[PDB]
Amino acid sequence: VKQVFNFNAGPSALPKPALERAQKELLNFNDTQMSVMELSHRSQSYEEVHEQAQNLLRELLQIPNDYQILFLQGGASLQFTMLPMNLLTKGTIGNYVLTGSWSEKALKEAKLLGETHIAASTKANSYQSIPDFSEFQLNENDAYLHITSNNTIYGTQYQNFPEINHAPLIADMSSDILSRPLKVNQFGMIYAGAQKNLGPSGVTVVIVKKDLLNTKVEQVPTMLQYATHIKSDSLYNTPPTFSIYMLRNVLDWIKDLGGAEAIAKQNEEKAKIIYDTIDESNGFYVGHAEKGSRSLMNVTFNLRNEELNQQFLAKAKEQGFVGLNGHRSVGGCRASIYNAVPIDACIALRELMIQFKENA
Amino acid sequence: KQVFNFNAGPSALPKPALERAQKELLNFNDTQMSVMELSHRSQSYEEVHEQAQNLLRELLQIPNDYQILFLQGGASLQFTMLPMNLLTKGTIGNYVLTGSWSEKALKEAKLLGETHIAASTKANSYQSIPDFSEFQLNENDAYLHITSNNTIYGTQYQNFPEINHAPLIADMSSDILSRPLKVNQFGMIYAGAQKNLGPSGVTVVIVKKDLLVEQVPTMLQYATHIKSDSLYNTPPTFSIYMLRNVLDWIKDLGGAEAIAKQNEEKAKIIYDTIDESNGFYVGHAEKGSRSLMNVTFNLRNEELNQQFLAKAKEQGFVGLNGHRSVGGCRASIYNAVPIDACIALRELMIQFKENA
Ligand SMILES: *Cc1c(COP(=O)(O)O)cnc(C)c1O
Ligand SMILES: *Cc1c(COP(=O)(O)O)cnc(C)c1O
Ligand SMILES: [Cl-]
Ligand SMILES: [Cl-]
Ligand SMILES: [Cl-]
Ligand SMILES: [Cl-]
Ligand SMILES: [Mg+2]
Ligand SMILES: [Mg+2]
Ligand SMILES: [Mg+2]
Ligand SMILES: [Mg+2]
Repeated sequence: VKQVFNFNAGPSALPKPALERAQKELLNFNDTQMSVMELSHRSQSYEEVHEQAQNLLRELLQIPNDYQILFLQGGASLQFTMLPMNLLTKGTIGNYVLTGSWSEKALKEAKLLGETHIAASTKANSYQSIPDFSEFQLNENDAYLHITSNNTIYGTQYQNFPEINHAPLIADMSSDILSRPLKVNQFGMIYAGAQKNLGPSGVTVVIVKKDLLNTKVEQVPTMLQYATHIKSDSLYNTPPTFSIYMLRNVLDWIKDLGGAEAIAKQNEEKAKIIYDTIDESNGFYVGHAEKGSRSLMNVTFNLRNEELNQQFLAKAKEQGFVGLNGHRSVGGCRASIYNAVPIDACIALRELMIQFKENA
Repeated sequence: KQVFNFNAGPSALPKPALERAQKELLNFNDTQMSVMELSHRSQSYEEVHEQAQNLLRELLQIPNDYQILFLQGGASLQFTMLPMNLLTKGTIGNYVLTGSWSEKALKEAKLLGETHIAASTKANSYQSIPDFSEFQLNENDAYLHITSNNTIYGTQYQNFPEINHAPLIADMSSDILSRPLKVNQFGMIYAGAQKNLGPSGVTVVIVKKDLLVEQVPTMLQYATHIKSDSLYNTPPTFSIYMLRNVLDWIKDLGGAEAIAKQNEEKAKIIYDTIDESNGFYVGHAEKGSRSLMNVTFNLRNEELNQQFLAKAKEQGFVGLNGHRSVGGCRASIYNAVPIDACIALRELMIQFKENA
């Protein structure tokens, strides 16, 4: 039919082949005559999927053998409290770098559970940039240092990651995990709801340094201990099997296109199409982020006033664009361009933007 | 290519629900996107989300003063979320033990507060539901927790106790919406979807609103989810979509009373087979407590047990091995397990007995 361009911010576009694959075998997976949704997670067919999703991640991000990959329910939001529940012990401090709203939500949960600190923040200037690592206020009794790699709502992104040796570096990478190569051993733990860049909602990927967290924490509910899930290989209770399956399928697609390095090249190219459009618009479009901090995953911008904002967004929606409204907390526009968003969608958006401008 | 899905969790689903899912997997509701590709704040998703709640409300006749939540983490997370929210200082989490799942729930409460055992059939290896006249209740109970269907042991509450000193709370993971329910008997009901309602990944929580909080993590407060209509963070959108689909199928066949008729026929096929087997097959549960959802039984010795289960597998039956903790055999016959599968099982049971 008519064109649809999927710029949704979370859940978001999936690569077609992962969906076509799921559709074809939805009733009969691996010749079992059952859907993968109808299998025991103790079945060999399911365990194969579960293990493959782990191995694809390991290969794709080159995760070291002393790290384990967890598949957990609860979203990134649950990790905001699980992390301090496991590591924020008495006498220690949950140190946070604030670079957007998701960083604030993480901080708030640690505040419920222990001593927190703010290592650096760009909140004063409305989170238009990533602070300089030299500005980081570190504490000897920090339980960890927590960052948000990609600030989904504000459109900013870490270009690189700090070297931290006094405490584990922890990162919420929900909206840019596996959008580029990563040196996993810079971190003690990385977590990501899958629904932004890895597939479906309903599973959260947690890459953890095994020895930081494979030990029982006294007084923590069984389900909320990392140790529980490490020990049981994320099979302590029933996992989200279809979500993990779809994650597998998406990872297979990333591998098929050349991995993290190739997808980074694609992601830089799509982002460039949109930022050049902003930058050649003579101020008709104004990006929120400072140039050195521009996200490759979420492009945030405004028109010169709210009326033009609304007319632009209404025109987009009439032309088949989905998800461009900025997050409710900040308004404006947000083009989410995660791995699976196709480049011709980006070209289409540029065309929209240029004709709207010319005709305004 | 015959397969009979007796899996105990996750489990068989209705063919029409899976076929419907397949058909629109790439283009949901003419949006040209999968349901999996929609924003959870989209109207498109929001209608599905609400439709799933609406169908449960209709099918279980859930009163207006109850809210229906869709949470992640399984029934297992509920084991801790419940006392986290309700087991306040000076109160007691009171448990009725009718199997190992009961035990697992009680264990989480012991982390967080005072607990108590109102009654237990553990001594007799959980062959029955205790007499409600046996319950030991406390003025300061925060709740009374039961397990409606004891998935590993094959026993099930025939009816529920009239409890007025504290909210009655039930882990209904393996029998929710397998029969009509009087929801007003309970302060809270919870269940992973993956047995009677949908695929794994979503947990249904039906809660008396006014019943349910300083210092509990935001995500672990029921109030968070009640206030946000289970859209506080990103829900498991595909699982809730599939839940809707399964609920449409249950509605289409005539609702909770209709599915109960089917379920009672399914259970009747297996229990009659066991009872008519002259001791060749022996059910674990006392008759009066027999589950309609999980039928547990053993052959006269471990070797026959093993020979039967091997023969079963060769003949296309899946999931009949009993829980590792108890061995024997377990035929899970949740809502979507068809009558024809139970007939096939019967016929296999009879042939095996004849050929032994
Ligand atoms: C989407 C998002 C979250 C929220 O994830 P849920 O799975 O909805 O809890 C947290 N952090 C970041 C950076 C996100 O973009
Ligand atoms: C299946 C089951 C559970 C476990 O559910 P998860 O979703 O795996 O946590 C808990 N209680 C009962 C009665 C069950 O049958
Ligand atoms: Cl943000
Ligand atoms: Cl967001
Ligand atoms: Cl049990
Ligand atoms: Cl079980
Ligand atoms: Mg491949
Ligand atoms: Mg194209
Ligand atoms: Mg209908
Ligand atoms: Mg008879």
